[PDB]
Formats: sequence, C-alpha cells, structure tokens
Amino acid sequence: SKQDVIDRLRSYSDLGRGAATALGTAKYYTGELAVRSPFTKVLNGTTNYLLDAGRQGFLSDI
Amino acid sequence: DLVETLMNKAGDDGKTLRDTLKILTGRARRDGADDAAFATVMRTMTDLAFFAKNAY
Repeated sequence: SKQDVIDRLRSYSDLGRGAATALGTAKYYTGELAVRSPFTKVLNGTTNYLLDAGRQGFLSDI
Repeated sequence: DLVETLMNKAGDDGKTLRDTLKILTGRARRDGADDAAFATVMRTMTDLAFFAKNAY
C-alpha cells in the first residue's frame, strides 16, 4: 500500500543479477522508469494493466 | 591535554591521535593545494565520463 516498498522490491531484483560499484554511487537513484524498456517510457499508462494481469497469471501457477 | 596525559606514561619503549586531532581542527599544512585540486580531477575523470556526457 506504499510506494517506497514497491521501489525497494523492484530494486532488489536488479541487484540479484548484476551491477557495479559505480551504479550504486553517482545518480542511479531508486526512481526508475528509463532503465525499463522503451515501451514503458513512450506509453506508460497502458502498461500497468498488462503487468497487473500477468502478475496474477503467474502467482496461481506457482 | 589528553595527549600529554597519555604521553606522560610513554617513557617506556612500548608501542596518531595527534595527527587525527591536527587534521580535524584544520591546522594541516596547505601549501600548494592547487596541484592536489587538479590531481583529484585527473584521477576521477573516467567515472564522470561514465555517468555523464556533456560535462566531459
């Protein structure tokens, strides 16, 4: 029900694969939409519905 | 005065607080700091080139 929790939970997975020390420093910041595909940048409002469908899709399989 | 209080027992040849206090107070020698100022940029130029472009 909060935004900071969602930001941290989406940030953890990126560090689960690969990053560098320079990424932690400098700008980066937890605010993140450009790191995603261009599809989110250009059309942002439309993407949330599809994402929220897919998440519910995979939870039941698990 | 803690430094001299400690050093009063340092007569014996046993085993940097002074330097820490000196650097913290703001009394270290600062002759020729411009060279260090340019050395800093020379050493960290690459990271700037990494996370920004126009400034480079």
